[PDB]
Amino acid sequence: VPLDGGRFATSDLNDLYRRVINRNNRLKRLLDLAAPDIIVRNEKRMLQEAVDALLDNGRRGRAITGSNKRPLKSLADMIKGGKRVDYSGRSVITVGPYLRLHQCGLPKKMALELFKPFIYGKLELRGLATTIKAAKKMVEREEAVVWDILDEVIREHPVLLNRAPTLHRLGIQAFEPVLIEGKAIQLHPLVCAAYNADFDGDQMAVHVPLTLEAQLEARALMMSTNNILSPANGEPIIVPSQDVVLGLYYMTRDCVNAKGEGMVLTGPKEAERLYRSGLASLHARVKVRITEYEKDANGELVAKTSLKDTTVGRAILWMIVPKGLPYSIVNQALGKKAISKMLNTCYRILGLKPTVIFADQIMYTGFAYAARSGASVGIDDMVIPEKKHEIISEAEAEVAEIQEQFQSGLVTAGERYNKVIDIWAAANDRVSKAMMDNLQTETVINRDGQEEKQVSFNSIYMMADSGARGSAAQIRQLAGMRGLMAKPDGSIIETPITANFREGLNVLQYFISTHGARKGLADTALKTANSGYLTRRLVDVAQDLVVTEDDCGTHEGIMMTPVIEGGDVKEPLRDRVLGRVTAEDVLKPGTADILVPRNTLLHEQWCDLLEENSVDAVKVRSVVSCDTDFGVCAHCYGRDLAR
Amino acid sequence: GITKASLATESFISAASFQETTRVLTEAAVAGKRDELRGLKENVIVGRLIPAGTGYAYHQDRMRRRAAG
Amino acid sequence: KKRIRKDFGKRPQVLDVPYLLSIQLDSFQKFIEQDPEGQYGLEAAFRSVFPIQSYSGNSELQYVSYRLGEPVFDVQECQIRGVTYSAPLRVKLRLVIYEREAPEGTVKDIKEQEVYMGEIPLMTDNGTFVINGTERVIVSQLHRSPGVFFDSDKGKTHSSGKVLYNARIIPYRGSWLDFEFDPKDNLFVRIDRRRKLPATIILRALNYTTEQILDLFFEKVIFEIRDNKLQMELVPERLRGETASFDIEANGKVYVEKGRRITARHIRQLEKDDVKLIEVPVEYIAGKVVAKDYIDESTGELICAANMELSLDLLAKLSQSGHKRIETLFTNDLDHGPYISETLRVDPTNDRLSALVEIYRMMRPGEPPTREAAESLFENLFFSEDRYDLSAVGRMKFNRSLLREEIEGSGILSKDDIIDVMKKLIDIRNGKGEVDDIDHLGNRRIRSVGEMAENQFRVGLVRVERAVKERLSLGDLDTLMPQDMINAKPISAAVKEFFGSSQLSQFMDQNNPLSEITHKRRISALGPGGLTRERAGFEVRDVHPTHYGRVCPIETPEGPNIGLINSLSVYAQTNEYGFLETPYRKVTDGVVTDEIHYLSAIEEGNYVIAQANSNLDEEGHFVEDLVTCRSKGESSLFSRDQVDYMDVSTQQVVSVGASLIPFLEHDDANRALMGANMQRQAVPTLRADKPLVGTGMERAVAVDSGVTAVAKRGGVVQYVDASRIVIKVNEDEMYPGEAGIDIYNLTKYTRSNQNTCINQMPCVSLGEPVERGDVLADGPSTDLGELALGQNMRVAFMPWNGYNFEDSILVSERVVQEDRFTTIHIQELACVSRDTKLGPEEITADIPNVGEAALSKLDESGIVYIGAEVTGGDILVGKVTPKGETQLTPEEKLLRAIFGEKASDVKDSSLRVPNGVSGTVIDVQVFTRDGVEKDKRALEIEEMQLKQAKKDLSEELQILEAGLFSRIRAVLVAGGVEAEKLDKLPRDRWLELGLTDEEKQNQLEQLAEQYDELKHEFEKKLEAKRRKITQGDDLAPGVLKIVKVYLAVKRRIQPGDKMAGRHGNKGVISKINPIEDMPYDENGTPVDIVLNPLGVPSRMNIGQILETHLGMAAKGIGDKINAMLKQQQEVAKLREFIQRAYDLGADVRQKVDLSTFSDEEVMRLAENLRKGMPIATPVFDGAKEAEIKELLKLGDLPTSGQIRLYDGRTGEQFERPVTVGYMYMLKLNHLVDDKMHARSTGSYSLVTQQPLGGKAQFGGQRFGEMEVWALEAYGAAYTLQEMLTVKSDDVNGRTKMYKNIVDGNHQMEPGMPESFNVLLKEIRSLGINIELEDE
Repeated sequence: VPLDGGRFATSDLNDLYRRVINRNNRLKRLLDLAAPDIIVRNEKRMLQEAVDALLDNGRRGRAITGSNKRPLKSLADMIKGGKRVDYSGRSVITVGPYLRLHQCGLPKKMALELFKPFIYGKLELRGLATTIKAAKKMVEREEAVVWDILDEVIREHPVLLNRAPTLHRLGIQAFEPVLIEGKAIQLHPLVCAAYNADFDGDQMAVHVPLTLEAQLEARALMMSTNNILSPANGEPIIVPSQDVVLGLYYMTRDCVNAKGEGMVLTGPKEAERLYRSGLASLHARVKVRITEYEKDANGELVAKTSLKDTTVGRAILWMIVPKGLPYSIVNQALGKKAISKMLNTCYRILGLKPTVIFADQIMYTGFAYAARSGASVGIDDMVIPEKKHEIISEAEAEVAEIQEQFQSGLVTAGERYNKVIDIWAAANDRVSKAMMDNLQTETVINRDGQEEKQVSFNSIYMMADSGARGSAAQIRQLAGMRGLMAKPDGSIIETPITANFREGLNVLQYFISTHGARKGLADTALKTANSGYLTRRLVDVAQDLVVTEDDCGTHEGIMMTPVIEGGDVKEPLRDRVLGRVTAEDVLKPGTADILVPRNTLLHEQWCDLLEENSVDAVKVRSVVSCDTDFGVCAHCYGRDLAR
Repeated sequence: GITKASLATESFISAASFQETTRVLTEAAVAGKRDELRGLKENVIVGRLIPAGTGYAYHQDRMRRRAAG
Repeated sequence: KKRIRKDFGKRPQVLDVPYLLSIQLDSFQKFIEQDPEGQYGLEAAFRSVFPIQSYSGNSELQYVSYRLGEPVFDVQECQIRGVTYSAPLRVKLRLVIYEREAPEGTVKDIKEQEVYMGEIPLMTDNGTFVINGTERVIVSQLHRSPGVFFDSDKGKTHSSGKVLYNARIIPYRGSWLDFEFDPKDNLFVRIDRRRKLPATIILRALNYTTEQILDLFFEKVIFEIRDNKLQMELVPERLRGETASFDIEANGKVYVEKGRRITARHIRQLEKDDVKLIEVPVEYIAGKVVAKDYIDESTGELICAANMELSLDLLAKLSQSGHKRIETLFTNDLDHGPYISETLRVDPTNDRLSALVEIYRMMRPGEPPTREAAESLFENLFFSEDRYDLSAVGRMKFNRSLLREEIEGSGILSKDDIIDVMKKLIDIRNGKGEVDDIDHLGNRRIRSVGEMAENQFRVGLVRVERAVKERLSLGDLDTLMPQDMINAKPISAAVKEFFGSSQLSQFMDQNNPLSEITHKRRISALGPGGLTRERAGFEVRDVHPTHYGRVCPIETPEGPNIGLINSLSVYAQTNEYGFLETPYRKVTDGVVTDEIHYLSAIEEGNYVIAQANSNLDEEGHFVEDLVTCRSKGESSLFSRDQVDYMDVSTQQVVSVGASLIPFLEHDDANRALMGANMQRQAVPTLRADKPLVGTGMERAVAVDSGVTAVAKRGGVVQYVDASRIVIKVNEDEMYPGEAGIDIYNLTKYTRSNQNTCINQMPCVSLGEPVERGDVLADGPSTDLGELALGQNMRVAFMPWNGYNFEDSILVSERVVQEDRFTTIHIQELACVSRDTKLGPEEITADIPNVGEAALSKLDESGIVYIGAEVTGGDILVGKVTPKGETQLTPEEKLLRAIFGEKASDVKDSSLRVPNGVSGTVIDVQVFTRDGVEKDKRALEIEEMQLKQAKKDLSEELQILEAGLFSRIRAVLVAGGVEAEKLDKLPRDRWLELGLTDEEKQNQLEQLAEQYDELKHEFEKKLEAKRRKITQGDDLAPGVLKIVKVYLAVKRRIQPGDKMAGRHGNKGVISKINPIEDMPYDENGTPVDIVLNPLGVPSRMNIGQILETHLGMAAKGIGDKINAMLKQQQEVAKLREFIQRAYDLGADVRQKVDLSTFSDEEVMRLAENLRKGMPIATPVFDGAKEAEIKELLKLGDLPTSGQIRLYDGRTGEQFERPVTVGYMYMLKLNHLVDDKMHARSTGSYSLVTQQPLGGKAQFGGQRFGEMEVWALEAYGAAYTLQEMLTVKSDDVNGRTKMYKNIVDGNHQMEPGMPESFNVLLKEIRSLGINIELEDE
């Protein structure tokens, strides 16, 4: 084909075919005129070289030609070793607090360009545009009423969002298209954790389900409401993140006194008291009438009114909780790990619709309460310990005595660095423990008569004790001190970073810390690609089998027990057997109890605790065994999915 | 191993994707093999309904339909 | 001359920061003028020789001088038209046919004229090689240093684990020469990285026998056969660590008998007695290896050859022959291994002919090894200047490795040098010396721009050498024709392919001034002759100890190229030999002197460095007895008098990008690496204000680069304007009195490489005195000397209802309304008139199927008017391409027949502005073809360019005439003072009438010569510009004219743009947010931005909090100054407040106050301080937390950072006191608009029918394998089936489904994709056959 202003663009196969045709034509002419043995045989070898080069160059020499130094692309090279698709796009991500779980903010211009054919068909069907060309002219010059038609087109038509690094099945998720005045794609904060997405300039791609079955597949399977629980583990994938959990943590935290008292009320009426001032928020152990609701044996709902000693925030947050559940005790704890556990228990007890609405209510209440709290990060938040200089001087004195001992023989000078590193590591633990103990408790308050203690409301401590991106090591590095820094050779340095991020940092220690940052970024780059490399081999081997033949027989299987490191370490884990089909009535201290092929339910797994700690061994059907031919038994597999 | 298990396969087109295409296609050309498509990876490259999820019943109906001859 | 200070930091300046773009400028400056280094040294292979195959005796070309001699089109004109900043390379030759002595040609000599040997590109004023309009920037190379070095290769090489050392000689321009060991202790050699062969073969190739090779490495041991017995020359030191196999006795005393081992005490006993003669058995001599050959003198029969193992039978024959001196090798299993003997044992070649033939077969495997070919190939390996070279540097580095005295030598390697390298490698193998380090800076030179250009020219000269030698050898005519012999294509293509095509010559990332400076100071380890990517490894990329001072640890980027590309340090500088040096204060045992010395990588390790953190006395000695110090590659301690050197400054380490960060010490190294990358991408905002919380180094960074126009000669400002600036020199002009003046043009409203609005604006006012080296006219992203990447924003750390989620930024409406982050772009749309076989495409206003909108924007000719407002859809340049035939379907013919035909034989291809974007047309242009009908608009624009340039040159001459007449009148009024009688004369009368004798009349003669020179120069410059303006304008090899349209657009801070801070605080703008519903205090002042506090605690970037808190103190004094300025003067000369503000920084050190100065002068500096007080917290020795708490006072603020804020919507106060301050944010690149695509249906590729665009629509999004795994996991078969076939690459399926989608049916009606069907045809094309059966 001719390019721009002459200069044709031909393939390498044309040169290979021309060379083979020229050599074969000369060989045909040679077998006609005078036939020399050397000339005819050499031309036959040249024809073999041309035919071999045309089929697959590759190995022997590689026939160059055609000006360029690189080899010609043969037929074998063309098929030896990323599918672009229409009706798609991409844009920069953004937070969208007001949106629901099954919703995503699509741009007005992007959604108009995406649904072009649907807008043209819907326009011509109703009226307005006389033909398809008129709808194209009407859509090109955006004339107000076309936007109203675009609202009808994307009413119940799911759009499939997608991130770059698609690790799991949750990378691609569908949502109902909401029109937003802007050039950036909004997204729900709850589902951001599933994609591993942050708002640091990351962009996501959108895809429109054209077919009717494709739209049903996006709604039934690929929708965000359906994907509640994770595929890998049974716990909730779309649990409350940093901002929501910090607000729910602020909604708990029972502070004594300070506009407190035991002013009684009845649930919802406490919301009027909170907005109208007078009483504080997380004040005292205030009593209130809690209308609980529970069920057992025959289902239904059974009321249970009672006066429980909660807080004002726990009383207000109790309205967000559903019809079922234990009630009170969920809100009475806190917001850190049990926030996810409350959503998991609500999903198991109630269902999909109740848990989805509760997740949206918890996200909205968490964001609103976090805004009202106003948790900041000042300079005085990270309070340094008074015994940091004393502990550093004492550790340096011990290291100086060890070095003084090594100067006059006595101890082993070959392994003195290991013992000196233990002294510095012990000093780092002392600084971390002293900083943690001071920053955790602290405070004074005024409980009626004045003189008490509870817990420090110091922002970073509140962030650290409620998920919210705040570990013990990061807080120790800020206020306390950075521990044993790694060197380029592999060994650890004998003089750790005594200073911290709050205080000033020297040029020597910062230069040493640069090796850890450089090695951390380099290792993260290698491990990220290496994980996908391992996943490609795992997917290539595994992606043939599927669950088929309904449910075959076969009793035998792996005897499931708790992963015991308790032989000489104290470590138990009895949460493996859950949603797994039983092999056959697996005994009981007496008789009966367990069924043949009864799947161990979430509530039925709790019933295993009723049989005491003696019963810690149950035979269960697994995917390793099973008498299926070319697939897997549905009973033998289990259940563990979003559903 | 995972690589050793993934190397062996029924369908030649599925083996041609991941592994060395020159060796797999040349060996599958010598002995007259034929991919009666039950696999997921081989069916995807052809551009048809995958034998899993929303498919499956279509593949099972077609599999039972190919019992006559 | 400055009306703004700001002060902080404790430590003294001592040594000021040098030129930032010194390495880029000085490297290219070397390759031009000097002898035996740059341009002249580049022609080292064509200085003496170029002998034409021994024809006409010998003969030669011989280079003699060169010179460039000015430019051609200049830099400004080279930006407009597609042409590089070129300069013609003339070079005078001298063809001679002089032999040695008699016969053949007899001494002709021409002294021929200079020939055009291609054209090398010249560097601009601020380091930039302009190529085809683009800016470009040649980055420095950090390759491996030439010479020699012993590699480690330690650990598990081939199981077990046992060292396996190896030597390797790296040449500058030649073949490699490796020398490695094996598991069996055999010495191999690798010629140019090839198959391994015995190391003794190279010794044989250099004319050395087996006996001569044995005497080079190992020490000989002579045995004597006398009195019917076997003696031996015993050496006491040689018996260390060896078992005695026989009775070692001497002088009637048994020292060590036969059985047990020999200790060090027995060596002392033997050495004391002076034993050098003892008897030995036959079995002991059998174990040794014989050195030389030993023929029997009786019979003439050879009793064993060289390097053969002895025996009981062999020794009996040698004794029977009658030889008195049996030469043999000693050796041991510790410090002297028999490696050369083992290498000789596995060596096929026994002589020089077999060795050269074997080396010839190994190097060039094919043709039969001859006498001449085998010798010449080995001769052109490491013994010839043309085919081998270590340069002047590598030979010096090779001498240091071998422990030599002198540092000078030849380029090619000698016979002694190879043996010395093998001897040192053998010593390193045993236990003498240690291995080298590749990661260390001592073995890593900095190959800049000057070396690579000369190296490419050396390759280009080598290409022309074969052509010149062959032509001169074959031809033997009397005529010279030397200019026609050497072609220009070979030399020009060699230079052009390197300058604007090969790697390292990347595009100049000129988003801001810091980006240009950082790009010029970059240093990559990969490229031509170095590392790559697949190799690299963990080593090299990691930050070595020698990097401290030379390069920045933090400045290196993320991803694939992390560690390979390192930025140069602030105080660093390139050495003479090639290494990277670094400054250090000289301490003469106690007292620290003022002198500075540049220490190398190897030189720095010897001396004792000392950190700048340790405080000193009043003047001289240190404070503490023991302080921190670096020595021997470790951070140990030392005495007071032990320290030899000291650190020059606190910011000796780290790059310019890392130095720009305010609280760099408080931030983590991982976040600081991101924060360095966050800068540079900061786009130039509209009206860039100066940053409050600064470093101080930003003042130098803007003035270092060529963005801001610095004053060349200091004086007084005469005429200030937006168009230009003219300053009278006044104080000390040139040598000759040839007028004062100093015209600064200053470019304005020009497009950058990243589509950024590069402009210049006059900071200094009219009639203002200015010294030399100061900012007269500012540039993009700057504020009167001080650099400014963005604008200061009133930040607030708190949650805001899920708006600020995972590092999301919540902006205000006041920021968008004020136009703080409003970015001005400048796009350039082209419109090329092509020429097809049917006909030529003409640019005209009569475009088919167009209404009244055509003539509204476009003119009569069919081009858009300068300053017209365009949108996504409007036509910029009207154009139509000829295309008849058509055919026309029956319905279309009837449809046209109903509403008038007008079916012309012409299509449409007008240059329309892309759908989405919109802006105003700034400047049009038209590059017409040489020999074509010029347009009406083209002639109008050319007339405007000619009139404007002529008026500019005329006004430029008038500006010089005003200064020259004033200079002449000033000189004329000292001796012959006309006074009031003067100033009423014409022009010609003013030139006449001079002064008396002495220094007066003589100076006026040169003034008249300079005046006449300016008169002649005006016509020459006008004629040159007139010829260049109305030129041919020869475009590319396509056809016809082309039209460029520079249209500028102004984008606001839309929701989605990537905006970030200075300490790796990445962000994206969420929502707009009105000023009515924003966070406010007790006063009316609201918040500009609201950031999430959760991000600050996760990643250790606590310096961002210090920047916010200190920014409130910076803003606090500005509010106090604004309070004083408002409501009249009030105080009037309130210098005590400003003096107290500058002084009160914990009363530490380094500050200046208003002691001198006067009223009005202080008001200038006070007016600039109204917006903010400004601070300069350095980096390592920055402002402490106590000083910031002190700065919180004075201007009246809470000594903490916290402050209670109302909601705005509700109006109630927040529970906890939020942290409010002034963070210096900046709007980064990428942004929205560009990062936003959508496509329903568009074009498709010819090879495979898959979605692609760029011309009208965008290309479709790629699914890939990762997406298909997720689709398979969920079980969406219909979604995967539609995405694979119909949506992607189905020819009939896409059109059928699109028709179904328009009708409202949906469905699918899929089929077999073209990607699969092409694979069926590709497989069927080969011998194999694939067929799809039915059932």
